[PDB]
Amino acid sequence: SLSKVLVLKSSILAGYSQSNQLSDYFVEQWREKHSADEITVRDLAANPIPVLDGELVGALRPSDAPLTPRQQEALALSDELIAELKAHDVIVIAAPMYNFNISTQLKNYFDLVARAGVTFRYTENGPEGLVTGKKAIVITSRGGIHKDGPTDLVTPYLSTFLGFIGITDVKFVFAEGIAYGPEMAAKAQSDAKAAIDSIVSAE
Amino acid sequence: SLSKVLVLKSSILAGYSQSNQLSDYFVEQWREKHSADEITVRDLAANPIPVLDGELVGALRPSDAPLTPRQQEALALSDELIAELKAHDVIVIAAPMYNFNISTQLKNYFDLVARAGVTFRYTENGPEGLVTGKKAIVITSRGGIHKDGPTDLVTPYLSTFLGFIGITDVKFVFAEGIAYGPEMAAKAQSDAKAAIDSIVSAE
Repeated sequence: SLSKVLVLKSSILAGYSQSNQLSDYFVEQWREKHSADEITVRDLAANPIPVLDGELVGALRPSDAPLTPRQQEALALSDELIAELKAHDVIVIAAPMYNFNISTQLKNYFDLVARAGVTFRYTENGPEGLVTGKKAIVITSRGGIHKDGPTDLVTPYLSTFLGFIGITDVKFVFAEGIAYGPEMAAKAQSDAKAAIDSIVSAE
Repeated sequence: SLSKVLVLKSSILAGYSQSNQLSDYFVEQWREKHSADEITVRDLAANPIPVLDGELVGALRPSDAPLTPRQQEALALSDELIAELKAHDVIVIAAPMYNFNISTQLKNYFDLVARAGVTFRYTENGPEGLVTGKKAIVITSRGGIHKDGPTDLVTPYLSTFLGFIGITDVKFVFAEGIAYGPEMAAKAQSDAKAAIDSIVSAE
């Protein structure tokens, strides 16, 4: 029952990142319960994905016409990212909330992963995700408290995007109130870790 | 009763942009009803705002320590953007939806505009927006149909962010179903223009 785990980091705070610390904790725990499982880590901040502009979007378009140097690189990077995703069973996504949105580092990743005929396709029954049979875990950190409130659009958003490409089995792990100080940050760390333990012990 | 109008473009489709076409229509109409009003246009795609990373975020932090060359530029750009925003009465925001989110070109803009002590401040009564007395209009284009549905997080998101910095008076103009073909795109153009007319004729 061994499997492959993919971990995506999108925080811009590096070593001070609350979500990266929780991600490391996740890896450590999974490694302990499953010493045979393969674990791949991609830090979207340390290894930044380019912004999707008017030129790169052309690489995502299935065409016959020649591609510019940037488009060729964007296409190669896109294929690499998608192949990586499809090659893993458990997808861990560290998604901090910045200005009520996900980090741009993660957004750039999504913009290169979503492409017709590869991660989703059109059918007479509507869109259909091609990245299937996956189990995702989102570790979303916030400075304030938004959980189950109208100011939390990151959660429903992540759920909508992941579902669109096929990833419908998504578990959320929250770490809020970080901005209130080290006391609250520690509490959030603890609560989030317990949530990770139950997930790691459940499978 | 003359005023200044700011128009922000964030589409990556350039001349093929549905939202930029509606924005131009808006400008043309406002110019007709108010020939004395000043109109400023900033294309966030043609003149791209940098991504907020671990280094630039330091420029948004009110500190005494020396700033790196990038931080100094980011800070100068941030001040310019904020001063521009505060200098106008009517803010028109072209916000296309890409992969269920706003365009990264617009996101980068927001990440440099939101900063404590400038566009918002902390008080014993909670956060408070500093960009006040403004009237905003959002022209959001979509390939599919999400209006009033659970797949539209861009609207509540834009409303949350703009409100956070003080802009609470926001009117929305939708243009959906673009992806269904030129027939629907034209219908959306027409419907959105009527909505713009009522706004321009109302004030």
